[PDB]
Amino acid sequence: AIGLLVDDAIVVVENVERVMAEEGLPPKEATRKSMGQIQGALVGIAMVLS
Amino acid sequence: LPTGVGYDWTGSYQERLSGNQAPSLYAISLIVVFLCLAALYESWSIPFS
Amino acid sequence: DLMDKEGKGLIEATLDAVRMRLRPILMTSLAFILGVMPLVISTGAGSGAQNAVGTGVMGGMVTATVLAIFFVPVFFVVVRRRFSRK
Amino acid sequence: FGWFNRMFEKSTHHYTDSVGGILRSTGRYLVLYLIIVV
Amino acid sequence: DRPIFAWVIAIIIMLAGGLAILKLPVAQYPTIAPPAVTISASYP
Repeated sequence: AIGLLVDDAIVVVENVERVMAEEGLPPKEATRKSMGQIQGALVGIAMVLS
Repeated sequence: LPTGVGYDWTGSYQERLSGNQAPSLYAISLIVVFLCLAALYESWSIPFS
Repeated sequence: DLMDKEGKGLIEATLDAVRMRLRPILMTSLAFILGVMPLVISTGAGSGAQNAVGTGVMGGMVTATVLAIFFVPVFFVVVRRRFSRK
Repeated sequence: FGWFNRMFEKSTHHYTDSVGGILRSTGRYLVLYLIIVV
Repeated sequence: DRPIFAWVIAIIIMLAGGLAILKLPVAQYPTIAPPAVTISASYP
């Protein structure tokens, strides 16, 4: 498990980090519109691993 | 062998793990997987990827 | 996402997506592997089961990112399956 | 740090350029995919 | 609404439901008589 666990953590974290450079922008709304791109995955990948 | 001598398996296995199990498991595990790649996607190309 | 919402990218959306996320694949998987490291060997008598587990995933992670990020499908797939016809 | 300068090279070069190169071809790397399955 | 998300919900039941048929008792009338025990000796 430990593997497929930080795999899910790492992604959401560093996907903000691209938004705050690729379009330099720290705040809440970067976090928000970054897992607008990811939220779709996340649940769908959880239902195939399931 | 002579008459009045049959056999029966004590006692190995009932159904094993490379045998009729593993298949059936993966088999089903595919019929899903392809789904939920459709419940969030719609196509007939996304899942075959 | 790119292909739809944004612009097409017949082969320039599969690429444009790559470009911007070889990071998390090689950030995770390598953080795997290394996390899987102390079971493959290192430990060698407390539980020999540790060796049975990690040896068959180190194998399928070496050949899972250095392959899926490259050469054989996961780029070639979406090309022929999604495009080419319908 | 070199470190970063390095990584942004590979990713951009070297990878992404040899990615338009693999996508340029098709039938060779499919022939390879089956070679793998075999 | 949208087609596939519903069709994938329905195909769970194509299995789940169907697979229960290959796993649950095809039998007659269920248990209904309040269940009882029977003693039986024999003095020949």
